[PDB]
Amino acid sequence: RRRKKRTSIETNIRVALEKSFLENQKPTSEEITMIADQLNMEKEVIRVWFCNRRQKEKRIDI
Repeated sequence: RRRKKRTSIETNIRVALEKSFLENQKPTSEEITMIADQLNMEKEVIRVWFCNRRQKEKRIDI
């Protein structure tokens, strides 16, 4: 019943998702789970946000 999810960009999840990459860049299926447990994130969101950060790591628009 109670999943614990969010699909809205708020400055502290955008940074905690951006700095997750700067530690390990492709940590994918296992790390998406561990990052969502730390706050209260959706996982469709982590995989999609991490796919867009993949081609613009530390470039212009993050």
